[PDB]
Amino acid sequence: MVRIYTLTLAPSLDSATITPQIDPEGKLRCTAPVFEPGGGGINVARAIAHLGGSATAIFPAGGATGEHLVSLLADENVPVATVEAKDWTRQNLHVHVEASGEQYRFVMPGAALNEDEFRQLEEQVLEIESGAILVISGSLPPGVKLEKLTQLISAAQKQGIRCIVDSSGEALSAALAIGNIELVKPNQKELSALVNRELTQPDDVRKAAQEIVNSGKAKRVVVSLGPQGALGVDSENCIQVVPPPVKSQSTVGAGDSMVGAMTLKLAENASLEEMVRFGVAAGSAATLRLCSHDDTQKIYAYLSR
Amino acid sequence: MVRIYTLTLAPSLDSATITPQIDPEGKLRCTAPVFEPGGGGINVARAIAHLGGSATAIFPAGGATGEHLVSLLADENVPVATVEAKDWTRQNLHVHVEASGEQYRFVMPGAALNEDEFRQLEEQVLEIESGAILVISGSLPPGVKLEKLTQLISAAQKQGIRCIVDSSGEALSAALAIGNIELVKPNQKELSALVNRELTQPDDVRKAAQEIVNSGKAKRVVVSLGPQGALGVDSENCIQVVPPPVKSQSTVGAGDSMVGAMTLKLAENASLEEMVRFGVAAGSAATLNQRLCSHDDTQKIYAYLSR
Amino acid sequence: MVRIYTLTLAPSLDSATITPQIDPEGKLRCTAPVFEPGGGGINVARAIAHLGGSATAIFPAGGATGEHLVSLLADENVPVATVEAKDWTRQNLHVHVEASGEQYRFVMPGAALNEDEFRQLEEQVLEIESGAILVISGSLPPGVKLEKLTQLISAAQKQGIRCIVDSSGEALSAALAIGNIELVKPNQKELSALVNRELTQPDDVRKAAQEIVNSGKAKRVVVSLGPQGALGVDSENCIQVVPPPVKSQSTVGAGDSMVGAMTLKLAENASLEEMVRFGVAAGSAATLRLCSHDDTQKIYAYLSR
Amino acid sequence: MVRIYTLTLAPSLDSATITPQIDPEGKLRCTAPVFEPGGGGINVARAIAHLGGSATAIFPAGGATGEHLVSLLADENVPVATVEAKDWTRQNLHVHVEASGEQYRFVMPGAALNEDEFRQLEEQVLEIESGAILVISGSLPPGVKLEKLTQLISAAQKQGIRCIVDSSGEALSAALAIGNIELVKPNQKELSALVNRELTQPDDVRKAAQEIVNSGKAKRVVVSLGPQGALGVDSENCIQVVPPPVKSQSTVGAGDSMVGAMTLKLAENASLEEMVRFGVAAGSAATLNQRLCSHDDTQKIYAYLSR
Ligand SMILES: Nc1ncnc2c1ncn2[C@@H]1O[C@H](COP(=O)(O)OP(=O)(O)OP(=O)(O)O)[C@@H](O)[C@H]1O
Ligand SMILES: Nc1ncnc2c1ncn2[C@@H]1O[C@H](COP(=O)(O)OP(=O)(O)OP(=O)(O)O)[C@@H](O)[C@H]1O
Ligand SMILES: Nc1ncnc2c1ncn2[C@@H]1O[C@H](COP(=O)(O)OP(=O)(O)OP(=O)(O)O)[C@@H](O)[C@H]1O
Ligand SMILES: Nc1ncnc2c1ncn2[C@@H]1O[C@H](COP(=O)(O)OP(=O)(O)OP(=O)(O)O)[C@@H](O)[C@H]1O
Ligand SMILES: [Mg+2]
Ligand SMILES: [Mg+2]
Ligand SMILES: [Mg+2]
Ligand SMILES: [Mg+2]
Ligand SMILES: [Mg+2]
Ligand SMILES: [Mg+2]
Ligand SMILES: [Mg+2]
Ligand SMILES: [Mg+2]
Repeated sequence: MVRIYTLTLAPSLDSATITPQIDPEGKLRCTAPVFEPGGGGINVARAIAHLGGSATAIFPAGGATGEHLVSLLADENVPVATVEAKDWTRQNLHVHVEASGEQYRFVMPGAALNEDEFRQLEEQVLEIESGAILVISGSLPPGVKLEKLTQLISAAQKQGIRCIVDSSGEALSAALAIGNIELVKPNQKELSALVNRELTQPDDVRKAAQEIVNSGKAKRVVVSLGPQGALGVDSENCIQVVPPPVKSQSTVGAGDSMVGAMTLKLAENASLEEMVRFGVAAGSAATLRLCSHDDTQKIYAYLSR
Repeated sequence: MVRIYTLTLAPSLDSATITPQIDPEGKLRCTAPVFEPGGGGINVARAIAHLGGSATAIFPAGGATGEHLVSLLADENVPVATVEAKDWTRQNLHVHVEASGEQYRFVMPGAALNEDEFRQLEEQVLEIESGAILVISGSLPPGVKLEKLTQLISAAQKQGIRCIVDSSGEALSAALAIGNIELVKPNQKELSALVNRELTQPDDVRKAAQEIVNSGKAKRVVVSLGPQGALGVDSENCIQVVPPPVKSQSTVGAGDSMVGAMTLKLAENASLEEMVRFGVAAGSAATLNQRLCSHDDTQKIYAYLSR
Repeated sequence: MVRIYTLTLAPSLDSATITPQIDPEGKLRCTAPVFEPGGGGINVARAIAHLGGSATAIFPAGGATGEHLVSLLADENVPVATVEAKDWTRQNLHVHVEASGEQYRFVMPGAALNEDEFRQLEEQVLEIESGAILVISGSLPPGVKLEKLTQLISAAQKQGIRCIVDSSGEALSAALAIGNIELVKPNQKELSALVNRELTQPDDVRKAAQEIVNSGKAKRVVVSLGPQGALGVDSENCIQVVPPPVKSQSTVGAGDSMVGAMTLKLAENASLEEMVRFGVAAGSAATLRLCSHDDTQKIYAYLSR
Repeated sequence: MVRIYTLTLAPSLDSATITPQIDPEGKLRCTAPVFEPGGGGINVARAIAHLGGSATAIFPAGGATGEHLVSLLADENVPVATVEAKDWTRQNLHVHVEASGEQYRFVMPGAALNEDEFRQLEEQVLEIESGAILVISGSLPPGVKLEKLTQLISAAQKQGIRCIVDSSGEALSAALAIGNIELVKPNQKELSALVNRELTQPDDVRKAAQEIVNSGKAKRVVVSLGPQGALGVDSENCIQVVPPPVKSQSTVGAGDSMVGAMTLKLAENASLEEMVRFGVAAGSAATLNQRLCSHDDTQKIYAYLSR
């Protein structure tokens, strides 16, 4: 198996707090927050650790929040490589409401990155050995032009770095601009936005995914379909894998868990079918903070029936 | 093709209205109601009509609301057979909230049936010829014992009427009490209650469905799974059908549409696979717009599922 | 004291039901409804009965719902005079949500009235003896043109019937069109709509109310101000009465209770001050289905300190 | 006019953001935060500035967030006196929901203060000269004993600093423990808890307020009543002031504005009536827009109340 790294341009120190009620106008008294590592590539790395593998998380860190984010990851035994940033690591807020048992997630943009920090992030990435896998996951923070994302991925690819991309909107297009991307995991929304047309017909998602493979923009496209699972596309195969008929308790961390699972499968040179199954297994395991090894194992064995 | 009848012991004259915002305390000013046919078996009969089929809807009807329910179905070319009830046909409320674009459905019990009005309904049911299909769908209204429902199904079965059941709670249990139902469509919640245990493992739903078949309660169990489609089970077969990757705009009224589709397939003696696929096609067709499934959407999805 | 009658052009059989949760999309299973008399003039009459007086409620009734509405009022010992209508008496739905303890009120328009029923309603009103008081309260149902409301009030007034009006929007203007109205109780919204300008300045409400008295459109204008009470205006006096600093548990039935109280005071030829105080007392008592005699008494004694 | 100082043991760097809709489960995408000064005594000092007065805000500040809180107040010409804390200044979240136009405020505890950082804050407080006014407003942060707050008020009083208190829970009780507070502004909830009983009768709030005065805990009790205005109580007087019949757009941050107004009146030795009227004027001025009271709106309302 090859080495795995992730990149999170917009990391977060996520604070989880509780309040009895949610209602407008008044003050909602919240408990003192419990902190946790936030960000796409970061969660992908944590999911990989849950699933037994190892992934180095690359990201910018600033202020005492950044230091706290780095310290959480140390406690969870996830390797990191950071560049210090001027703007302090931002905080997303997850609020649990007692009276309903429900969660609310307020996701702000990440901290800003100036030209210089991005170049430091690029230097760190180009340190990755050839053949190794890099998962670029999450949104694009303020201060980064889309052309700079494209240049990073080209640069990485020019020296044998295998690139996996999970992102949104123009950031996704910027990633696929150069092409030869190893793996992309848009959900439905991200797919419709990337292709710029509504996906209203039964075969629309498949045709759109197949187009991306055929145009060479990506070697593999896995479209995640929430409860319906995921549809995966090669130059060779096309496959849909549906999760077990089991009730979902939350949505949090499904995408990143799936991406981590599929990354571990890609690194192991598994078949397209193995990869999507393991991805759906981990994605759905997370819906039962992320995916556990035993839950993923159970679901993967069932799909592998 | 055999004849198809549906039974709705608790029909409804539902009102669809629009209000700008939803919030407690204040008066929520609602637009003039737009009336629509309500009830399980009624909507199964409406879906069958849309799918180019035909089914006679048997239901009680009382008062000006009863008359408007009947007249609504007349305008839809849905054949009916009604019994006049003393208590007025009830009205559930469907509220569209402009601000969020959301819909709320407030579902109240059906009007009461006295024992005479029930007797007339069973009499209409027992006029159905042997070999024809009867779909019993929806909740049980006040004034009817559970035993009355079981006795009705036993009597109909005794004269060769093939029964399809869609219900919940204690009513679903009692429909399955004497067994030999042709087809039941529980969702995940209804299957769990029916079998009286948690379905949390990957293979539980399938096993729960098979258990109902092996016990003789039903020849066919199709567990509907919302966006995950459906898991259909036979004495010989088991198939899951997943709908196409198209997002849904609503959930009303997907269960009834599916049941309408599968009843039609049953009337055609189609294989289990075709029944379930056509079920998912119609159900998912109904989710495509915020009343039921249409012929063309269903055909489109079914052809995709059959490819 | 003179005799009191009310008129409700848009009556309602209100059904109150309970559900554990309120949420979009799914089916909200509601208990079998508990029915209660709905409509402005109807509630005004019930409030008058609670406060010891007697008021005859005039309204159209149709279908089994109308019959049920009539039967509820019989049980509460409120006199009625009905005309039978073709369109069945409509049902507004009040939903109590267990998980929050909150109420939601869905108010549809009343049943339609054709030309003929309205004339029957007019005939019933013109049967009222001269000098007696008629409270016209509530919204205008489908099938009634605003000119017909105006004609009814003129007709009533032409033969000594004392008219009190509580309504909304154009219906309110239609009422004041003829002028010499005994008493109007707009709230803030209704006042701003009646006068057609935003009431943004401190003295705006008073000036607007005073204008109506001075123009002769109404002998008395009481603007209700929710928790701030009510501001009442004569040709002579101008007075604001504020409720006791007591927490409010619900809003339901505040306006109608206030109007009933003030009607009883008007019938007793009380001063403007007595009238508004008793109105605020009953209005606020209701916020603690309507106003109780003891609660109103308590608050009225406090205001009368 | 004497000098005015405020104390905020739990200041905040609050972020105001906008999201289209609010609902559980999904990610609620929020716009880039817009930062604003948070904290009781800070906002009292900001309101005083708006009202054309001057007050020095004493508070702890840590990290880049602390620096931005300080810089925000600099841009507002609010004099400050800060103590550097180790733990970073916290951030509450204010969320504007476009769909409904509503605002949600998620209010978390202030950053911790160690005993040394508290010592420095008291040292800054005790540099205030006799006869000057100190407003202690807001919650108590972690790491501070209730006794530390009481000792601070006793020490300040001992050297002639006139103290105004706005707080809640156990902190408010302890501020009133040694008595002789110049002015406390509880709302209805805070008054009820403070006196530890239900205020349900018409005359209860007034009696509760008078009880606090007669006990010596405070010379002036002004109970704020939301839209009903305020009930101010003295050893000699009692006055309720109701705001004008103008609807409010927000409730943020009406309490602090009122306190700022009344502090200014106290510094002018105005009668109780003028203090309360000016209090309601500023408080209600702040409710006129969705940050605090403005000079012109306050003047307008006060002139109306004084007519
Ligand atoms: N409601 C659900 N029930 C069962 N499995 C689910 C459910 N939602 C997501 N999953 C599993 O997680 C995988 C990824 O989730 P999803 O399709 O929603 O991608 P995503 O939207 O990018 O996730 P995220 O919103 O966290 O970034 C799915 O393929 C599926 O296997
Ligand atoms: N969110 C969805 N996305 C795609 N298809 C759906 C969705 N929800 C329902 N369907 C289709 O409709 C069929 C029946 O719906 P469902 O599984 O929710 O049964 P149900 O709960 O009895 O419906 P109902 O609440 O109307 O009685 C499903 O099998 C599926 O084919
Ligand atoms: N929140 C409250 N707290 C104390 N008293 C209240 C409150 N709301 C209403 N009242 C009392 O009830 C009286 C009438 O209520 P209001 O001003 O809201 O008129 P309204 O809006 O026409 O009532 P409704 O919405 O029921 O038709 C007020 O003058 C006041 O005395
Ligand atoms: N809804 C309103 N309408 C008119 N004026 C208001 C309203 N709410 C508050 N005010 C004004 O602001 C003053 C203080 O507000 P309030 O009574 O709610 O105290 P508070 O609860 O401590 O405020 P805060 O929650 O900001 O600490 C009130 O006395 C009143 O003058
Ligand atoms: Mg408040
Ligand atoms: Mg999603
Ligand atoms: Mg994702
Ligand atoms: Mg169903
Ligand atoms: Mg359902
Ligand atoms: Mg109102
Ligand atoms: Mg009213
Ligand atoms: Mg306060």
